[PDB]
Amino acid sequence: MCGTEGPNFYVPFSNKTGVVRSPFEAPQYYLAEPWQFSMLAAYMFLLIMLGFPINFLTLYVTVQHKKLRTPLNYILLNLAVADLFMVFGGFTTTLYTSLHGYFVFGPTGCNLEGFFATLGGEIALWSLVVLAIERYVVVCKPMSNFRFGENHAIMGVAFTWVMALACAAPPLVGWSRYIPEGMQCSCGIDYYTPHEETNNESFVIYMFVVHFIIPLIVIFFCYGQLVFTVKEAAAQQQESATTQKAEKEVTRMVIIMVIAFLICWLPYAGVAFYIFTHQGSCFGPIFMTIPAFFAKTSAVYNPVIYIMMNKQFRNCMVTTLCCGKN
Ligand SMILES: *[C@@H]1O[C@H](CO)[C@@H](O[C@@H]2O[C@H](CO)[C@@H](O[C@@H]3O[C@H](CO[C@H]4O[C@H](CO)[C@@H](O)[C@H](O)[C@@H]4O)[C@@H](O)[C@H](O[C@H]4O[C@H](CO)[C@@H](O)[C@H](O)[C@@H]4O)[C@@H]3O)[C@H](O)[C@H]2NC(C)=O)[C@H](O)[C@H]1NC(C)=O
Ligand SMILES: CC(C)[C@H](C(=O)N1CCC2(CC1)Oc1ccccc1O2)c1ccccc1
Ligand SMILES: CCCCCCCCO[C@@H]1O[C@H](CO)[C@@H](O)[C@H](O)[C@H]1O
Ligand SMILES: CCCCCCCCO[C@@H]1O[C@H](CO)[C@@H](O)[C@H](O)[C@H]1O
Ligand SMILES: CCCCCCCCO[C@@H]1O[C@H](CO)[C@@H](O)[C@H](O)[C@H]1O
Ligand SMILES: CCCCCCCCO[C@@H]1O[C@H](CO)[C@@H](O)[C@H](O)[C@H]1O
Ligand SMILES: *C(=O)CCCCCCCCCCCCCCC
Repeated sequence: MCGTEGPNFYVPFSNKTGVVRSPFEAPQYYLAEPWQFSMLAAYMFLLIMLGFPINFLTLYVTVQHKKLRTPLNYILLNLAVADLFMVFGGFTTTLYTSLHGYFVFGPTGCNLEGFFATLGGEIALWSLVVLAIERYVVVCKPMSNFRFGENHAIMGVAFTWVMALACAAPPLVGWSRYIPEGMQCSCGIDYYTPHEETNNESFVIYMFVVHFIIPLIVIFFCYGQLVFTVKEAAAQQQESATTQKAEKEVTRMVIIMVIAFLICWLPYAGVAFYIFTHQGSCFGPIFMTIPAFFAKTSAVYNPVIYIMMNKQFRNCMVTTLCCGKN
């Protein structure tokens, strides 16, 4: 008997003591000490203080510099919006609920936070995928007579919205469900409960295949062929020191991006491999949600990697932060 079941929630704590309470009604201080909820609050505060400026500044600097408004950069703006969904839909709400020690907005707010937090994270996920596909098309030139235009970049953005809705919306209609997860202060997809009435098992498989395996294969294929194409072309121009420098930094950046993607991706795979095997034992509120606890940080380091390290964005932000000088 691992936890306590109830309508619209699963508390990862046995009720044999009788101390369990609804995560919508009363604080869950048997799951964790109050200071650990405070540390959860401090972590959300860290993510808000670092996440909102970086992502809002990305939207703001784009308004001040014409050179940034390239179609290849539209997907990076879509990434910055998605992170803001995570920052205001998820991190802000969770900071507030954390300090109460339970999800005070009830099951209705659970679907709101769940949707928008899941939507924001999903849009970011597919934006990284779409950027990889866009860069692969532009460099490797797989189509004979193709030019990447404004119309094409818009489809890529809309495509993320469709994919993110494909994951964040079914839990509201009847396929899986949103419940308080971990310490019960935030809400998300329910892969902790084999809820037959919403076919949780089929949604977890669909999530694992479409939104967890496909994004990885695409990112690895696109960036692989790109580094292959770039290293192939540079080999024909070894007389050019700059071409070799460009090839080196492109390879280094692709590695950083792919490593970063794996840092958010592998925890969910290690924890799941601890569900395919080692399935019997109960999982504390921390363990099932260790991957989530660190995947939230993507709202900070993804704009650092994909935007802050972009050569044009960087100088423009310095100019904007410095009131036009330097
Ligand atoms: C996890 O485990 C705990 C412990 O079992 C559960 O908490 C119990 O929840 C039940 C509700 O299902 C509570 O029972 C109800 O208590 C009400 C309040 O009683 C208090 O006040 C009276 C004086 O009025 C005291 O004598 C008593 O000791 C209590 O302190 C009662 O009003 C309810 O009675 C009504 O319903 C019953 C049917 O259950 C009828 O027979 C009555 O006539 C009346 O209509 C009822 O007795 C119980 O008090 C809770 N216990 C504790 C320790 O909190 C969790 O709900 C459980 N599940 C989770 C968390 O999901
Ligand atoms: C963006 C999130 C909404 C998105 C997610 O929250 N998840 C992935 C699928 C999910 C549930 C959680 O389903 C799985 C099945 C087996 C192993 C791991 C699994 O993760 C996600 C997080 C990190 C990386 C990619 C996507
Ligand atoms: C931006 C930060 C706002 C924090 C608002 C937190 C308000 C917490 O409010 C407290 O919640 C407790 C339950 O945990 C109650 O028992 C207390 O009576 C109540 O004061
Ligand atoms: C590199 C990938 C970028 C996207 C990472 C998004 C991480 C989102 O993390 C997810 O948040 C959801 C809502 O809080 C929860 O339901 C999930 O448990 C959690 O894994
Ligand atoms: C998902 C795709 C990631 C592509 C990462 C490719 C990393 C290649 O890395 C390169 O491999 C060469 C092999 O000859 C070495 O000689 C180079 O020193 C090294 O930079
Ligand atoms: C050392 C840090 C370990 C942290 C493991 C996860 C602890 C609890 O898990 C967290 O609970 C929160 C409250 O519901 C959720 O909002 C977070 O998504 C979840 O990661
Ligand atoms: C020019 O490029 C920049 C103009 C001068 C800015 C100097 C001030 C930067 C302060 C950033 C660090 C603030 C830390 C606050 C911590 C809460």
